[PDB]
Amino acid sequence: NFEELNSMQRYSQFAVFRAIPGALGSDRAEIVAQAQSFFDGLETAGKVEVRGIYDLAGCRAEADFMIWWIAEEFEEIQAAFARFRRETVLGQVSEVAWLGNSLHRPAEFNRSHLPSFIMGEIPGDWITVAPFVRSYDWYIMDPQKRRKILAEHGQAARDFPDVRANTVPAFALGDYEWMLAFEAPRLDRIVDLMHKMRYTEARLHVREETPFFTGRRVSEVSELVNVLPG
Amino acid sequence: EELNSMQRYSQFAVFRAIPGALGSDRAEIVAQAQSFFDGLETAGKVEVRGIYDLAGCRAEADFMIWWIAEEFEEIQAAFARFRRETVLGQVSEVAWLGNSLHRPAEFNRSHLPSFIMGEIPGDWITVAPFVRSYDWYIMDPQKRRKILAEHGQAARDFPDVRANTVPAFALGDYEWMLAFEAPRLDRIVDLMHKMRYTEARLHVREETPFFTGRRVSEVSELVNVLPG
Amino acid sequence: NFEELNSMQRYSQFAVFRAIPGALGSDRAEIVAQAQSFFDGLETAGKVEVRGIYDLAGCRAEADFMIWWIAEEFEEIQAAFARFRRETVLGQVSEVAWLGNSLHRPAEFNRSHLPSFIMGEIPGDWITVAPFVRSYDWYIMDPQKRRKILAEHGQAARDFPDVRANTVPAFALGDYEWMLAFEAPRLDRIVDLMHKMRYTEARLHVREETPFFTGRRVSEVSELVNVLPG
Amino acid sequence: LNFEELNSMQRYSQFAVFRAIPGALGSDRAEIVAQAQSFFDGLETAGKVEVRGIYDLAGCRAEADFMIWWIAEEFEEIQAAFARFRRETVLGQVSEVAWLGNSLHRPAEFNRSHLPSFIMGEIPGDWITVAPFVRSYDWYIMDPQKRRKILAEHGQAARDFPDVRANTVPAFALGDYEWMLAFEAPRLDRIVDLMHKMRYTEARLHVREETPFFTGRRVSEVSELVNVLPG
Amino acid sequence: NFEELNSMQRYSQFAVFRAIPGALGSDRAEIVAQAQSFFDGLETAGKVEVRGIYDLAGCRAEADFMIWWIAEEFEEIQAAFARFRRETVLGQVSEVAWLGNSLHRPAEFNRSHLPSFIMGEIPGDWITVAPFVRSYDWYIMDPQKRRKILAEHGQAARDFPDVRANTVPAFALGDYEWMLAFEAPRLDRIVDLMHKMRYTEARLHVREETPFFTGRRVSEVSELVNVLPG
Ligand code: FEC
Ligand code: FEC
Ligand code: FEC
Ligand code: FEC
Ligand code: FEC
Repeated sequence: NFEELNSMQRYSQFAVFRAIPGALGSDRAEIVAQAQSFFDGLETAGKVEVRGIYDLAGCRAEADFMIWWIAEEFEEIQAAFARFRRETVLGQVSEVAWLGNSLHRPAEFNRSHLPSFIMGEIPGDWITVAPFVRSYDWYIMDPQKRRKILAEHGQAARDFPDVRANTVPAFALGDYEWMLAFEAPRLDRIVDLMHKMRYTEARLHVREETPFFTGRRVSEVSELVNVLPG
Repeated sequence: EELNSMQRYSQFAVFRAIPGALGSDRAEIVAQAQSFFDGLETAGKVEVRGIYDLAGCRAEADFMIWWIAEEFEEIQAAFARFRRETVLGQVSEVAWLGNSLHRPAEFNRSHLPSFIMGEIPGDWITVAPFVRSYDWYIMDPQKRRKILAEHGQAARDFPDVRANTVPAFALGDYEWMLAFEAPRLDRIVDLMHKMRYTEARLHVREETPFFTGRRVSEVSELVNVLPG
Repeated sequence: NFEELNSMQRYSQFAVFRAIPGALGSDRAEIVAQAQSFFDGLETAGKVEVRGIYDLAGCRAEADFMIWWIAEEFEEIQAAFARFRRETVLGQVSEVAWLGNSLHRPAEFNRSHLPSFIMGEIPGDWITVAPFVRSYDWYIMDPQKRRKILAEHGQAARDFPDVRANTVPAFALGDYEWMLAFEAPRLDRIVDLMHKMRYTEARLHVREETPFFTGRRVSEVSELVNVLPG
Repeated sequence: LNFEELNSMQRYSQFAVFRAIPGALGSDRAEIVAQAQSFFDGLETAGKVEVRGIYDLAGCRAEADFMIWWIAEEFEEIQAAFARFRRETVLGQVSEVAWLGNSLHRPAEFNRSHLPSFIMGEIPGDWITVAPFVRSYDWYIMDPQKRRKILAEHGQAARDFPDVRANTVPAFALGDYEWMLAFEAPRLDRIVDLMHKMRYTEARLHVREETPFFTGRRVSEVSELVNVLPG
Repeated sequence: NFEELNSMQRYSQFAVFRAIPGALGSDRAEIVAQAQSFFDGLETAGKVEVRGIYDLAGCRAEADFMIWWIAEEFEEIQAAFARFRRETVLGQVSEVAWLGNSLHRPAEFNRSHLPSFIMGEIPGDWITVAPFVRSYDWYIMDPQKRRKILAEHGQAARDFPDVRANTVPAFALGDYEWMLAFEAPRLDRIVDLMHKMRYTEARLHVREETPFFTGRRVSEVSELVNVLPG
C-alpha cells in the first residue's frame, strides 16, 4: 500500500548550470576545495540531500553540469541554490541554464508507482532528466480510459527493470506538469527504453517533453570541475 | 458590487539579477531600496502587495514586485522610478511584466480577486498569464457558464488558496493575469493538479511563464539572497 | 473626400525602442533640448509626420518607448529613423526593439473604414499597437462569408466610438499581414474593447497578434527622456 | 530565350543578411568604404561570384541592417567569398550575421517558362523583398493535376504585377527551408500590393512558414550603404 | 541480415561550433598545429573516430564548423569533446552551437538498411546533418502500414545511390528522435534528394526536422582554421 511513502513531502530540483568560458581558469584547486566544503555542509545540516552531481559534457549546447538535490521544504532548496550561486566561486563562474522543480505525490491509479529517490534506491550511474506536459484532454478523459493507457505504458517498460523511473508533479513549480528522471547503469538502456515507449497509446496525449539533460554521475565535485572549460 | 466596479491596475514586475553587478557590499543598496518603498507607501498611490524571492523557480528570474494602483500611469511612474533612482533597479534586469485591470466576472459577480477583497497576502505565490482558445468567448454563454462553474467546483478542497484572475487584454501579450496565494507551496501545486480535471482545460492556448516564490517581510531579506 | 482618402499613399511605422542602462546618465537637459529640436525640425521639413511619442514604461520587458511617424514615401521614414538613431543622443543610447511597418490601402468591403490617422483625427492620449496575421483560409474564403464576419466584427465595437481604430496592410514590410493601432482617452477603454471583440466569429480566423505595445502619448519629449533609466 | 539552357544551368544563390554592431563603425569610415569596395571589385574581377545587389534594409526590422545577394556556379565559391568578407574586411569584422538564405536554381515542376529573374539575366529591381518558404506537409504528395491547377491560379493572381519580378528557388538542405523567394520591383508599394493580392489563392491553404522577411533598397555602391549604417 | 553490423554499439556526435569574433586573430599556424596534434592524439588512442571536420561557412547564422566523431562509449565522446574545449586554443575560441547525438540501432523492418559509417563507407565530400522527430502517431500505426510507408520512402531515393544515408536513433540524447546525415560527392545531389523525398506518404508523419547543417569536408584542419573569422 506504500501509504507512508505515498504521503511524505519531498521537493526535488534538477539545477542545470552552464560553464562560462574563461571564468574558471586552470588553477582549480581552491575552487574544488570550496565547492566540496559547500556540499559537505549541506550533508551535515541534514535538510538538503544531494542525490547526484552530473557531468553533462556533450549532451547539448548551453549546459555543462547538473545538481539533483531533494528536501522536505522548498525554501531549503531555495537557500542552498542561492547559496551555491552567491558564496562559491563555482557558482559565481557558472550560469543557470534550466531548473526542473517537482513535488512528490501518489500516482492516480497505481499506488506502487513511486519515484526511485522516494524508494531510497541507489542512484544510477547514468541519468536523463526532462520535463513533461500532457495533452489538454489527458486529465478530463474518462478515468478508466486513462487507467488503461497508463497500464499499457507501464507494460511497455517490462524489459527494462534496470532503468529506474522518477515521475513527479511539477505543476506551478515552473512551466511544466511533470519532472522526469530515468536512472540506469548504462546510457544505452535509457535510449532503448525511450525508443520502445514510443509504441504506446499514451504518445497520443503529449504536448511537450524538452529539454532533455543527459549525463554521467560523478563521485565527487573534483571530477566534474576538472572537466569544465577554463 | 462597488467592488465589481472598482478600478485597480495590477502589475507583477519580475526582475533578474545581473551576475557580478550587486557585489558583496549591499548595506547602502538595501537602505536606499527600503527608502524607495517607504516613499511609495506614504505617497499613497501605489500599494505593494508583496515582494517575492523567486530563487530556484526558473532560470532568468530572481525576484518579483506585486504592486497595485488606481491608474496605470501611477504604476508606470513607480516602475520607472525604481529602475531609474535605486541602485537595486539599476543593477537588475526586467525579465517579464504581468499587467492586468480588475473587471467583474462574466457570470459570477461574487468572484472577486483576493487583492480587491483586501485579504492578507499569502506566504507563497504563483503568478502566470493565461490565453483561452480562440473559440472560448464565442461559445454558447451558458455552456461557458457551466464549464466555469465546474472549474470552480473542482477547487472546493482548496479554500486556503486565494485566487486572483484579472483581465489583461492589451496590457501585454495575454488575456488574463492569474495569481494564487497560499500559506504553503504544496497547496498551490495540488490545486493546479486537481484543476486539470476540468472541461475548461479543452479551451486553453497559453499559460506560461510561471513565477513562483516566497513573500519576504522587507527588502533586506531579498537583497541579501541575490547572487551578487 | 472619401475617394481621396482611400487612394492616398501613406506609410506608417511604429518604431519601438529599448533603453540601454548606463548610457543616458543623469544630466539630460541638453539631451532633451537636442531631441526636441530634431522633432521640431522634422515637423517643419514637412515630409515625416510624428503622430506621437509614447511612454511604454511598464508595458513589457525589453521596450521603453515608441515613435509613431507617417510619410508619403517609405524612404522618408528610413531617413528619419536613420537620422534619429545616428544624430540624436536619445537615438544613440537606445536599441531598436521592434518595427511595425504598414501601408495604407482601401478596405475590402467598407471603404468608409479608414485609419484614424488618415482621417486626420487628433491622436489619442493612450495607445495599443500590435501586428496581426489572419488564418490561412481567411482571404480565399467565400467573399460573402468574410464580409458578414467583418460586418459583425465591426458591430461588436459599436459601444466604443471613443476608441479610434487604425487597421493597415503590412504585407512584405516585416513578418505580418496588418498593423493595428487603437487610440483612446483612457486605457481601460482599450482593454474593454479587446475583451468585447473576443465575442466575434472573426476570432476563429486568427494566427498571430503579438507583441502588443501599450502606453501614454507624451506632450513633449522631456516627459519621456526624464523617465528613462540612466 | 533558350529555356533549356536556362533551366539546366547550375547556380547557387545566397541572401546574406547582416546587422551593424552598435558603436563599432565609428565616425571615420572612409578606410572601411575603400577596403570594402576593393573587396567587391576583386570578386567581380575573379569572375566566380556575381553580386546582384547590396541592399539597405533600414527600417524593415530590428536586428537587420543590410543584405548581400550574390550568385555562383559552385556553393563553395559563395562559402569562400562569404568567409573572406567576414574575415578580411573591417565591414565584415564589425557586422554580425543575422540570417542566410541559400538556394539552388532548378526547373519548375510544371511551367518550365517560369524562371528566376536572376537566371533570365534581368536588371535587378530597385526594391527587394526576400523571405524563405515552407509548404504544408501534404503539398508534394498531392495529386499532381491538383497541384498544377493551384499553381496556375497562383500565377494568374499575379497578372497585374508584371513589373514585380519573381525568383522562386529550391532551398532544401541549404538551411531550414524549402524555397528561397525574392521579389524585385521599381517601387515598394508594388511588392506590398502583390503580396496582399496573392493571399486570395488556394495555394494559401498549403503553407507552413514564410518568415522572416527582409525588405530594402538596392544601393549603387558600397559607400551609399556604409555611410547610412548606425554608428 | 548483417548480424554483427546491426548489433554493434556506436555513439555518434555532430558537434557544431561557432566562431567568436575577435578571438582567433590573424596568428593561426600554431593553433592549427596544436589542433592537428589533438586529432592525431585521438587517432592514436583509437577510441574516438573522427569521420570528418566540416566547413559550414555560409550555411546559417551562428554556426561555422562541425566535427563528426564516433566512439563505442558515449563517455569517450564526452571526454574528447570536453578535452577539445578545454585544452586546444581552437576549442577555447569557439562556442558550442548545437550537438547532435545518436546511438546506432537496427532498423525496425529492413535490417539491410545501415548507416554509411557503420558500413565502413568512405565519408562524403559534402554533408547535410539534421535531427528528426516523427508525428505522435507514427510508432503506434499498424506495423505493416508503417513498413509499407518506409519501403515507399526508400523507393523514392532509388535514383540517388550516390547520396549515402545515416539514420540513427537519438532518443534521450538531446531533444530529438533521430539523427540524420546525408553524404555525397556533390551538394546539388543532396538538395535534389531532399526535394524528391518530399513526394512520399511519410511526409504526413513529421513534426520536426531542423536545424540543418550543411558544408564541405576538409582534408586537414588548416583548411578550416584559415577560413574562420578572426
Ligand atoms: C521513459 C518514460 C516516460 C517518458 C516517455 C514517454 O512518456 O513515452 C514516461 C512518461 C510518464 C509521465 C509523463 C508520467 C506521469 C503521469 C501522467 O499522467 O502522465 C508517467 C507516470 C507513470 N509511468 Fe511512465 N510516465 N513509466 C516508465 C518510464 C517512462 N514514463 C517506466 C519504465 C514505467 C514502468 C516502471 C515503473 O512503474 O517504475 C512507467 C510507468 C508509469 C506509471 C505506472 C504505470 C503502471 O504500471 O500502472 C505511471 C503512474
Ligand atoms: C489555478 C486556476 C486557474 C489556472 C489553471 C487552469 O486553467 O486550470 C484558473 C483559470 C482561470 C481563468 C483563465 C479564468 C478567467 C475567466 C475565463 O474566461 O478564462 C478564471 C476565472 C474564474 N475562475 Fe479560475 N479562472 N478558479 C480557481 C483557480 C484557477 N482558475 C479557483 C480555486 C476557483 C474556485 C472559486 C474561487 O476561489 O474563486 C476558480 C473559479 C473561477 C471563477 C468563478 C467560477 C464560479 O465559481 O462560478 C472565475 C470567473
Ligand atoms: C481591437 C480590434 C482588432 C484586433 C482584435 C481582434 O481582431 O479581435 C481588429 C482586428 C482587425 C483586423 C486584423 C483587420 C484587418 C482586416 C482583415 O482582413 O483582417 C480589421 C479591419 C477592420 N476592422 Fe477591426 N480589424 N475594428 C475595430 C477594432 C479592432 N479590429 C473596431 C473598433 C471597429 C469598428 C469601428 C471602425 O470601423 O473603425 C472595426 C471594424 C473593422 C473594419 C470595418 C468593419 C465594417 O464593415 O463595419 C475593418 C475593414
Ligand atoms: C509573392 C509570391 C509568393 C509568396 C507568397 C505566396 O505564396 O502567396 C510565391 C510563392 C511561391 C512558392 C513557395 C513557389 C515554389 C513552388 C512550390 O511548389 O511552392 C512559387 C513558384 C511559382 N510561382 Fe509564385 N511561388 N509566383 C509569383 C509570386 C509569388 N509566388 C508571381 C508574381 C508569379 C507569376 C509570374 C512568374 O511566374 O514569375 C508566380 C508564379 C509562380 C510559378 C509559375 C506558375 C505558372 O504556371 O503560371 C511557380 C512555379
Ligand atoms: C533524405 C532522407 C530523410 C529526411 C527527409 C524526409 O524524411 O523526407 C530520411 C528520413 C528518415 C527517418 C527520420 C528515418 C528513421 C526511421 C523512422 O521511423 O523515421 C529513416 C529511416 C529509413 N530511411 Fe530514410 N529515414 N532513406 C533515405 C534518405 C532519407 N531518409 C534514403 C536515400 C533511403 C534509401 C537508401 C538507404 O536505405 O539507405 C532511405 C531509406 C530508409 C530506410 C530503409 C527503408 C527500406 O528500404 O525499407 C529506413 C529504415
